[PDB]
Amino acid sequence: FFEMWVTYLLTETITWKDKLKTCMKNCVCFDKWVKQKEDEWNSIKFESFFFHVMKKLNKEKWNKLMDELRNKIEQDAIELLLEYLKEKSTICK
Amino acid sequence: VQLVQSGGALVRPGGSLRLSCAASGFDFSDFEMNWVRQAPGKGLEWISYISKISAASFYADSVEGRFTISRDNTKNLLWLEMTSLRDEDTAVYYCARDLPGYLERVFDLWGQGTLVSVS
Amino acid sequence: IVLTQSPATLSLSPGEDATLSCRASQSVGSALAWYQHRPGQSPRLLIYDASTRATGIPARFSGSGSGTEFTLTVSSLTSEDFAVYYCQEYKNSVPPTWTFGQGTKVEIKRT
Repeated sequence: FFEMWVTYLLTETITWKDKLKTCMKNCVCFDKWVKQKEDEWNSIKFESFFFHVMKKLNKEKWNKLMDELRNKIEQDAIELLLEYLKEKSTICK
Repeated sequence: VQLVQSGGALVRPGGSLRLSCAASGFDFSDFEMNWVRQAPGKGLEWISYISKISAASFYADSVEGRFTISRDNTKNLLWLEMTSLRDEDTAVYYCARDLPGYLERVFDLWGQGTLVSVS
Repeated sequence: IVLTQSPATLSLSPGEDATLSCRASQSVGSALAWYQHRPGQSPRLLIYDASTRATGIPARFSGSGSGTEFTLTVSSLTSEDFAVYYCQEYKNSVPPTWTFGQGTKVEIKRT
């Protein structure tokens, strides 16, 4: 359950990054999605997830997301991704 | 469709070597690349993978930190920069092409082979 | 995932059918491939989903298996079918693994 959950989290993160390209009403729905994923992470408790996410999305997006997370950093990677999503949801508008 | 490698070379232990794998007959940007290693009398053993772009690069557990796979999808060359070569890396290095589909992680078409021997 | 080629060396006459095996330590699925390392030549892909057939491969190369037991059945062994056959899992787990077998071998039997 967990591994496909991280797959869908990364896939919908890339999709929401694609949807918020015009925001550089979707901010409120994005904040609801981030709060939903944060609640799911509260209920439960990235390079190796390449194949599942790229089966879901045949576009490489993936190299942008990994570069943004590695610029951010420079059980724990999940926390880093959720802090990244909340930080983007703060500056959405 | 053809994958032509660089040919074997003799290298001292602790040294460096740059393999090459020039592909022809297809689109290099549309295919994931692989490196497969065969020691004498040991069998086949995957060591490296690179994606269509350099977004993903995977290594075997015995080769992490030492080897580096890189590709040039406008010159159709796949490299494997080799660093800190031990005595167990005397082997034949094969350059493999992966099928379309990121789930189907197989090795479709292979190179000519490259006997790397250390002394 | 640990892959075991039980047949190993196989003394068989040419023109006959040869069955093989590739036992996985874990439940993989249909994510298993088969290879043929002919002597003096590069390996080639035969089957890539433990049941299918790769492009450029004759119909005598057939396989089956969807759990932990896998089997490649090659029929009417020609001169180039006496090779070393490998089986590779590509299971969609995290981290991804590319694990081969030891290599079963088909050889010509004699007196």
